[PDB]
Amino acid sequence: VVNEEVAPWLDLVRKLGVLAGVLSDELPVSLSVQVRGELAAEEVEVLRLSALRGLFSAVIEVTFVNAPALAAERGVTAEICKASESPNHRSVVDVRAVGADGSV
Amino acid sequence: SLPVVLIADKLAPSTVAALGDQVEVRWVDGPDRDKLLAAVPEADALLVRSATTVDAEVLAAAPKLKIVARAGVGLDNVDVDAATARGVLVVNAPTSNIHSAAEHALALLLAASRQIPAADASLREHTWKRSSFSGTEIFGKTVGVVGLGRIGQLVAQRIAAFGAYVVAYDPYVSPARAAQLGIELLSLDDLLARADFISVHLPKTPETAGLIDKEALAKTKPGVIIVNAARGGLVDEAALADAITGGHVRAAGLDVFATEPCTDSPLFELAQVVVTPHLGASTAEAQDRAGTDVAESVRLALAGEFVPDAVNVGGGVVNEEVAPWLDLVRKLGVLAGVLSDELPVSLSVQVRGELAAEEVEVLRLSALRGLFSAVIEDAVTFVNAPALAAERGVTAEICKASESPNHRSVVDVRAVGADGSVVTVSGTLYGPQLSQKIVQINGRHFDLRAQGINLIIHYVDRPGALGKIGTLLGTAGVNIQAAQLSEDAEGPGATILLRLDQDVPDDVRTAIAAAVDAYKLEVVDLS
Amino acid sequence: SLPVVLIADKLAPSTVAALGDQVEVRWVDGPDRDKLLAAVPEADALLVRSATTVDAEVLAAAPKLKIVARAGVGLDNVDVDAATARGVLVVNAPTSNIHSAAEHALALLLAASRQIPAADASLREHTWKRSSFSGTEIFGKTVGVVGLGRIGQLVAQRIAAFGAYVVAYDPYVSPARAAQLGIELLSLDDLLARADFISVHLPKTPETAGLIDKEALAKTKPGVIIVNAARGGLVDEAALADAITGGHVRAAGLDVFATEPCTDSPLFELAQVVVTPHLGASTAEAQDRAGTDVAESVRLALAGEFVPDAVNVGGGVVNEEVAPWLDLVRKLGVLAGVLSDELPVSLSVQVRGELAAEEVEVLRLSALRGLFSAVIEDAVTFVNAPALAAERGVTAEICKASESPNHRSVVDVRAVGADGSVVTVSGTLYGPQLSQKIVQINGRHFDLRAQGINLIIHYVDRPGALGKIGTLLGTAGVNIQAAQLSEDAEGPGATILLRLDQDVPDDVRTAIAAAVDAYKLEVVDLS
Repeated sequence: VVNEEVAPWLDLVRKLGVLAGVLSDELPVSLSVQVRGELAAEEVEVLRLSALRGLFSAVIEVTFVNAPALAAERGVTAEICKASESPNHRSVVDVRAVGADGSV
Repeated sequence: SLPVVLIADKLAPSTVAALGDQVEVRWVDGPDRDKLLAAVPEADALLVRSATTVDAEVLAAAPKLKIVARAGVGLDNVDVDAATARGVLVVNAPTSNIHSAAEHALALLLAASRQIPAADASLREHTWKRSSFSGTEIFGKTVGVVGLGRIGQLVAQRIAAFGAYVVAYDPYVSPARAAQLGIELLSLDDLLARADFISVHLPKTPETAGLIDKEALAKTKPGVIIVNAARGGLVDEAALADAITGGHVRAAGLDVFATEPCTDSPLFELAQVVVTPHLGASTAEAQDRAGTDVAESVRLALAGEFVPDAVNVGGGVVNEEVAPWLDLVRKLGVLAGVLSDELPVSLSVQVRGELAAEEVEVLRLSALRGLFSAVIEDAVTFVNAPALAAERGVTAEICKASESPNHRSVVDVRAVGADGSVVTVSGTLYGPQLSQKIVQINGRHFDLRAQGINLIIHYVDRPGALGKIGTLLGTAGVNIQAAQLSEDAEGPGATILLRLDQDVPDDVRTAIAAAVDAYKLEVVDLS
Repeated sequence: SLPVVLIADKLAPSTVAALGDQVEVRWVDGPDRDKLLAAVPEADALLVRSATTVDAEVLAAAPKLKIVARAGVGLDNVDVDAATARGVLVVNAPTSNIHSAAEHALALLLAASRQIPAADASLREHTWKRSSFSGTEIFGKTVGVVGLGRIGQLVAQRIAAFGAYVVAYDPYVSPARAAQLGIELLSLDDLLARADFISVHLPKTPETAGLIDKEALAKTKPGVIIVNAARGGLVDEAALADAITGGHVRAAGLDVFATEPCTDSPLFELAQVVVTPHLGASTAEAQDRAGTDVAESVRLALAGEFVPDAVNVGGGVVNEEVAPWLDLVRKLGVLAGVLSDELPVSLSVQVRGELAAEEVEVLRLSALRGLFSAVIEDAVTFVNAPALAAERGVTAEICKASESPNHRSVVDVRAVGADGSVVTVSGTLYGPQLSQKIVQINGRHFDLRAQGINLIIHYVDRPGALGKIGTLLGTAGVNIQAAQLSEDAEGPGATILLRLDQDVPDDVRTAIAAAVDAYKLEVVDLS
């Protein structure tokens, strides 16, 4: 069960992955999803899947158990972090894409 | 161990008797630097007039100083920033000169209408030139009061008993307050057109400086008598001389000069202009009151009580959590006032989220300080809310809510109009540096630095408007640092706010207004 | 010799501990007449709840009585006229039930939306009829508050946290006050059209009685739930039943009845109508507060201090010179309110001539009492000005002047609008009988009894207007006792005021308005 607090973020975090991908010059070698604030008390694994899926749609002609194997075979490692501490927003999700050349 | 109150200028023990028997009062020759610096280390309070300068050197040398009290209205001789910087409460006596100044304005108006000095001079030269003089009668005439603060109000009251009709210009008094005074509020242009006498009662702010220039003088009624016992320069000195010489304004009275000491004004060569060396408060009664006022402020302050006449913030007065919010909230007040069509009758300050757990009454005062900046002089930070409410007709309240919708803390300033309309502006602070951010205006959200010159436009012609505006601005050489724009949720309108690196010349503002068919165009400096 | 405080109803010593140790507190069985009458001769103060009747007999029997205090809101059991007649201060606890009443309105709204009683009954009959019920959700809905006094304000605050949008109807709250509350002020018609829920919070005055009749019920939204925990009859009981039965209003909640005790209402035969036997204040907390409130009022009163919660005037409270002016000035407030386009933001009371030498602050309260009569219940004479200002947004001031232009004394009431417009009405007293006279309205002078039914018309079509009006009135059978009329000094308008022997039917008012092309037509009873 995706928690009621988490469900509404799925689509947002997908769009963040879309954005991070299109805004990346090269295909990223890594994707990092950082959950901060109140949301960080929830189960948010599924937000990593959403990001990745946003990342890859913005690049490839993509489902939820599809994307981790697609990511692997495109050499994109993912990562998810959770921290209660958010400096401004009550809850915020950051999607970070790093390219082969070290660009962010 | 009795607290030490050091008096560094000429204030009599009797003048300062409001201090209890619970203090040790000492005197020093303040103007003598060596004496002062030797006496101040032991001082818990320092009272001063105008002759002693309370700079950083003095403050650094006074390790237990809790209050600097200036027995007067001006704060030129006190570095209020340094005092705040070291947690020292600064106080003045803000209403101590009001009757003496009002009376002096009237003195100058009568002295000019009836040529008292010249006449006195003729008799002083042992001749009788009665046939030469011709005065002007006040009864039945219209008197324009430019600025309706406390003093302008007293002048209107006194002049009204002469049978004069009183009109006033002051965008910073509510219409209901003016109506309670029985005074008709007018545009400046209309006051100029109507007034047989003009008395100026503005503070000096760049909003105010040289307000009555040649353009203005030319709109007045032929035969006007004009008095300025307010601030040097409110009436352009050279333009006055021109208008006096040309005959259009019959007479004037001045107590204050663009720069003083003033000994070389051309106005001094004109008989029809009565002049006095800044005497408006030169009265035993006003100097005594300045002292007894400030003696009471110092008592309250030493009694850990609340100090209405405070000018700044110093001491426990404010938490570390709250302190950084003061300046942001001041800027929200400025903004809510600029975005308003007319003076709101009140400000509602809503404090939401984490900040709501704090003691935040001072934030209500910040908002008001911001709203009224155009009639407040820079040094002052705090203003007396009850006095503001009674004098100008505007109030403020604070409301707290546990929840802030988005940011962990937000402050919303609601400026409410007499007709029940509302203008809302919000800010937060966040980050290691606690940068001040404007985050909402009237239901539109964004994130813009609360700083610099900001241009705000409400307008109706939408397509290509961004291009038109940015192109006009950039042709004028104006850099656009940041921007926020959105089409109204309901209606034909749209709005945009831009941070610029400089002000916008009037012609270009006119061009922009024309280009996008603006109904509101404002430029506000949030620094 | 310690002052005697007699408690004649069930108030605990602890409830009344706010009385000092400087009084002797005794108890009596108030409802027992013999006991009461035997105990009261020694009483300096008398506290009572609802069970003891404080009539003239009681008062005549209590020669040193200074205060009658009612621990509650109603004054039905006290003859306030007789008490005033004998110089006895009467006090109540005017805000003691506000939270319990607000909570009960909410209780009734929820109980009706979710059919709590019926549902509880089904389970009480040992059956499970879950499928039968269908409730109504408050979130996102519009809630109409009819009357925005203190309690209506609390209800709006509580209901707003349910995510409901709040609108209100109250001609007696300023637009700026409503905007500070974040509430949209509406015409009654517009509230009716928009509201999914209606909560009534009016006082009972003939301005108010049966406000929501069949005509009104028919304007509401299909599916409305309507609550009245205010006053019996505000919503027409039979019209409600009709609308409930017909289905148009889904549910209702009532705590009060056109007449109570009520045991036979048809509404009691309707499941979709939740009913409670006037329980709004039936709370230990509200009864305790009523007591501690009134215990403090009695302390202040015995301390020769000022009694905010006073309901009338008694004792030194007012000079013999001033006393007769109270009722005149109340009538000036009524008049200034009627002649105003909307609620003034303030009243300026000017006292001029001989009366100016008197202590006349109470006159400021009279004016306000008059202005607000439509939302004040008859027994009350004094109202709490600070509370009125905070609750409804209207203030009053007094100004004195030595000179009255014509009469030896005159009082002018200036009603000032938020836009700075002003309505002025003046009266005097003179003569062996001190007859009350209205002597000015808006710069027009005359001499008319301040009494009876007065019709006031501002109108634009002038020639033969006197004939048209007097002919319509006299065809309706209406006698015209006195009259004052004049053509405006500037403009096409004219005005007339007439004292009539009866009210004017609506159709004839419509006819008169039509006949002279009126822009304002009002009928006010000044008795």
